[PDB]
Amino acid sequence: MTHDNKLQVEAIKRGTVIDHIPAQIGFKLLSLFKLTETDQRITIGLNLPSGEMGRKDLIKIENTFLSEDQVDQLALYAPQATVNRIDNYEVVGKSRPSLPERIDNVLVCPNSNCISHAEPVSSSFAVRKRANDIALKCKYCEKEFSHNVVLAN
Amino acid sequence: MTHDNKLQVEAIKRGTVIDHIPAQIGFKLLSLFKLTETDQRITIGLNLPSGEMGRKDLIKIENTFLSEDQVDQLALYAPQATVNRIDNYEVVGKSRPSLPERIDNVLVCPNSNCISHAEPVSSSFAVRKRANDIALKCKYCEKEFSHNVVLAN
Amino acid sequence: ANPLYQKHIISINDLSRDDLNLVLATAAKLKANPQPELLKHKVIASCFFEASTRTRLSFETSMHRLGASVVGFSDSANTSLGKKGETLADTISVISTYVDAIVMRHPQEGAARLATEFSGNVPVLNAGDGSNQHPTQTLLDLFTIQETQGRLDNLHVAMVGDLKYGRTVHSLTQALAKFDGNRFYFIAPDALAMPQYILDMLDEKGIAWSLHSSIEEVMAEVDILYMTRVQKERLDPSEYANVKAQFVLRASDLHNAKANMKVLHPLPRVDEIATDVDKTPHAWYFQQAGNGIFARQALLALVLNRDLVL
Amino acid sequence: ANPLYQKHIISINDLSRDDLNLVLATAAKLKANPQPELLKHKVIASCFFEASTRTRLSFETSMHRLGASVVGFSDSANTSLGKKGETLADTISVISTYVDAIVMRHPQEGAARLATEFSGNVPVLNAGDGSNQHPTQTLLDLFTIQETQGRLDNLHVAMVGDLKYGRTVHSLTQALAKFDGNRFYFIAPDALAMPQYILDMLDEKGIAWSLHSSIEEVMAEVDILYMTRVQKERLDPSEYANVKAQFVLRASDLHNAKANMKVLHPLPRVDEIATDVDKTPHAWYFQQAGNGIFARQALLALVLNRDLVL
Amino acid sequence: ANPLYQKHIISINDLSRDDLNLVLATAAKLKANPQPELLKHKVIASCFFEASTRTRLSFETSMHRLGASVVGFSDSANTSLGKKGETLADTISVISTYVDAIVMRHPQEGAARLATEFSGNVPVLNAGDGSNQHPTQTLLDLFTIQETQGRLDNLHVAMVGDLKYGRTVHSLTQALAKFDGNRFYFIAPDALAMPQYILDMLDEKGIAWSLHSSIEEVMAEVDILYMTRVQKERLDPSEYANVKAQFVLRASDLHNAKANMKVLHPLPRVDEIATDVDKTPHAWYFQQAGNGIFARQALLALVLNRDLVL
Ligand SMILES: NC(=O)C[C@H](NC(=O)CP(=O)(O)O)C(=O)O
Ligand SMILES: NC(=O)C[C@H](NC(=O)CP(=O)(O)O)C(=O)O
Ligand SMILES: NC(=O)C[C@H](NC(=O)CP(=O)(O)O)C(=O)O
Ligand SMILES: [Zn+2]
Ligand SMILES: [Zn+2]
Repeated sequence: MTHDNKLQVEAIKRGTVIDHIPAQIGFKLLSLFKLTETDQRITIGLNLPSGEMGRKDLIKIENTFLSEDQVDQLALYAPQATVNRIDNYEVVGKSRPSLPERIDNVLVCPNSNCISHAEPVSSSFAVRKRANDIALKCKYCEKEFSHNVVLAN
Repeated sequence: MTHDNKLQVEAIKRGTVIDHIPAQIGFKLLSLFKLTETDQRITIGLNLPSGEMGRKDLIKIENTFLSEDQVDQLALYAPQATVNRIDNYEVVGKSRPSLPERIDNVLVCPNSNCISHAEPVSSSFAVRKRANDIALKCKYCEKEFSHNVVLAN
Repeated sequence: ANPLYQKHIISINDLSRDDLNLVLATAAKLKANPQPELLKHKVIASCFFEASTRTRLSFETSMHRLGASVVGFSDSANTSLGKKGETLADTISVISTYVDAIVMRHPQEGAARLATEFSGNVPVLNAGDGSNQHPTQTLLDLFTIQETQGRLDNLHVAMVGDLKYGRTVHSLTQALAKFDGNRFYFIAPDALAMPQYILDMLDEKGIAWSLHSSIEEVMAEVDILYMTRVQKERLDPSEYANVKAQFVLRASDLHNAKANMKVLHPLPRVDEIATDVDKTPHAWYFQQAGNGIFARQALLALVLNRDLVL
Repeated sequence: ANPLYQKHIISINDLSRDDLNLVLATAAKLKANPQPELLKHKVIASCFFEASTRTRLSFETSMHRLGASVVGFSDSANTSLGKKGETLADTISVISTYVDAIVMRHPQEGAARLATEFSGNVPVLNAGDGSNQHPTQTLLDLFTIQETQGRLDNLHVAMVGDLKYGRTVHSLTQALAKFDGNRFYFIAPDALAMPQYILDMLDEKGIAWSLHSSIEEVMAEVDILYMTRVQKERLDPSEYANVKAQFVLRASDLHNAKANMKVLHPLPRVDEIATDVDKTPHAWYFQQAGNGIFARQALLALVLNRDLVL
Repeated sequence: ANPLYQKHIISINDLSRDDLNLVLATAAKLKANPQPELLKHKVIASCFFEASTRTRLSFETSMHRLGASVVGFSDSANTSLGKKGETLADTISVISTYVDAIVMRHPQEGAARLATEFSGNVPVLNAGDGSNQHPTQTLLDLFTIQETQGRLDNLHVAMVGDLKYGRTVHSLTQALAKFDGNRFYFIAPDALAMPQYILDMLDEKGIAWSLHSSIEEVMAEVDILYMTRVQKERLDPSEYANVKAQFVLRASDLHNAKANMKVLHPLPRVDEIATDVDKTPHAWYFQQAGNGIFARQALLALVLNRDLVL
């Protein structure tokens, strides 16, 4: 078991620690992940120094663990982020978000004429790393978009 | 100065610390008053014990100072909270939020036929202690509603 | 400089018993000794974004009675706000650079308040904003209640009809509550009840008020019977049950009416007041409408002219 | 059971060259050997929420030629989804308890796919969903090309008009790209260019395609000249500069055309194809439309019959 | 008799540098020493067949400021030309027998010119005819440019927005081209470009002008930034792509702006000018609107009064 590396050090017994989250994104995760909904000890660091990574955000939730698809959803929101499963203090499961094949529910098809809007169905797109950015195709209208344009709910 | 549970964090040089925030309120405060919208370091503690209270939240903003009025703005959510002005790592001033006489910009009048919705003006309500909780009267349409229902944009 | 010189007249809530009396006193003075050139060289905008017969016509007639000129519109459909998508704010910012005062009626609540924030030194007079306030109505109303009762205090007053949306009663109630010992009777469908902010205001002043289901139930002890029109244009489809007049005063309902008793109505009336009431000695809504001339000349004289009229 | 038995027909992108060929081989047989009682005792639902002439009528006729019954609507205005506010989902949920298959055309993209999620064991056939897919269009287009050319490989195909909102070329391009050595020529206004997800598909397959702003540029090498109508009903106002057909085919533009070339058009045509083209040996849109009967008979039989042997 | 006495004011093309200066000089004189009875006994028609807030209201306010009476309409819908099918010519022939001058705004280009041919000795003042000319706008504009720049020559001026349909820029450009060494920058979508007859006119005068894609690209060297509204009501469906404001001046775009630099807009503005620009020291479109009072009083004084004001 260790303490930390950067200036401010922390320590939790069991839970998840999302580190290396890009600036101005951490708070976005608290929202669209309803992480704040829990009643477990939570710790957030916004605009913390990452050394050569400029600044980062960092979240800590006591006795809580994220669904793979949130790291799968994390792949589109913070690919450089690092989700660490912590137990009896200090890691035991340090993973890195992998680009998925598909995303469900959380996304909204930018195509305004997509039946997915008007009707009671859960969204679903297919993830495909293209030139340099990510592209995702709708399960319904079959249109493909830059994950940059889709991230506008 | 701070708390102990294996030498805890939260130790800034200059800025403001919102201590004794009701549980489940610190997230909304960060949402309402758009506090994360800044490059200044921010450390947040959610769901931590206090004894005086069951559990409480804590928000610490760096190089950021709140006016006596900005402090009162919290009276509607964290009435029994304390705002410590920190400079040189030392708390140079402590204040308690007082019921403000008006809430601006933040909320949105529930009256659909109010002119505040259509036009280029900031929302505004007079804060009335309608014994039984807060009553809000819109500067524009002049109709008053209970704090509980006057949503925020 | 008289108390009201260059002041906005947006809500009775901002006026004190003193201001109201100042307007009525001036009104009486002007009615007795008209001052045809008092406001000569003045140009006033008459901007009605919503329908109106007495409020716009009487306001304009008053302006001419005092020697002022008028510019404006009775419908926003042909303004730039109507065909070019201009904000109300921008509309006010430009008009306030042309006229000496702006009289405006608008479909939204708070539009008059809004305009004062973009009109610079040009005063704004509220001819009615949505279902909120109707200041100059309350003034002519007060002028009328005094003219017939001889006082504005210690009166029993019943307000009938749509009290939720009637900007008329909203302002009038608050205006009378600033006077001593008036009793209030509210007769309205449960859906169009007098708003909470008015009741609370009364409670706070120790003013006595009660709710009733029938007119006659209080006919024997009312000094002023204020009838109002159901504001169809403001109702929401889920209130369309109350569109039809629920309380219809008829000539045969005034049998046990106090001699002094008078029927008032801001107008227009649909069927809430049968026409057989028109010739009874209690009907006074037309006299009331005409008094709107003395009250509106009074306010204008006080807002645009510095010295207190003699 | 044949590979298509009980399968949904939503998008070409879900079918293989073998499936396409199966449909085409059956169509060829049914056209030469009619099976009037192949779908006896079957009831198919024809549901159009969007205008149609060829697709619907050919589909319905195909059902009768096979001996099935048809039930449905060519307009949703009188369904409960039109008057009572019912979801498309629920509409599909109940109709799927009555019929053996559902043929549907809808204004929004993805309606055919969403339907399959509510039809249980009832196959859904996509007669066109928004500007996305038009599978049966492609099936008949392919049947026509194969008949006039004798091959679906190494062809020189030009698609003209509105390639963006054209569900017809979206499905056709994807289909022909399942074959070998086809070269594509795209002639369309900048604002209505062939979508990028089709081009990326062409690149991934290593197929040749190129943009041209003139028909005359490709007239000499094309085996199939597929003209299309500007999808006026789908254009966003910011694209109303494109409503009028940019490329208009006249009989005089066919001088350099290969003798075997055929001009195809999903139809209807507005002004993109002058009537003087109808008399030339190249005009083939009407014979094409007729092939819709054989193509759709084929699909309906393959999806509703476990085994077909003729 | 001053140069403009009893003259039609239809197009800046018919006005010389001298006339423009005469109007502005008079404007300055009247602003300093108002003449309340100068036009007493005059009756002027205010005939707006199209929407307007500042042009009609300021024009009328000016008329009253000088002691004249006004008659007219702000909407042709209730005129005989509106409900009985009367020609514009016949409309003018009768009105010219009642008034001393006719101010009119019309949806068609050349209507003002038309009216001068049926108005006999009664002068016609163009409050704007379609997307052609807007003479009195250019006048107030010039009054404003001088008030803030101190001169009307040797200025760098950028005109942004819809230049094809803006009658505002059409007149203003020609007006400034009559002055020495003004530089012109036109920033507009390619579809709403400044018309050829204006460019040719400039070329002929040796006036320097250039086209640009971004505002800031010339922000450092402009003395007057003239923003304009996209004339939605004049566009043809094939131009509906340009409906949305393409160039949106924001408070943060004025960082490297010349100190003297001023933002002007004939108004109304949609979103081409963020409201955060309103309080910067560069915003002057509201001051500009108010100057429309001094410029319109000036023109009226020159057209209806024989002697040159002192
Ligand atoms: N309209 C009414 O029923 C009451 C009141 N009426 C008036 O002011 C008379 P008008 O509509 O100006 O002719 C109002 O506008 O609120
Ligand atoms: N409408 C077209 O231009 C192409 C294609 N047309 C058809 O299917 C012919 P129909 O509208 O069924 O008569 C379509 O609907 O997508
Ligand atoms: N309307 C505009 O965008 C420019 C110019 N605007 C005006 O003259 C002001 P208004 O339409 O009379 O209020 C015009 O009418 O051409
Ligand atoms: Zn979609
Ligand atoms: Zn309000």
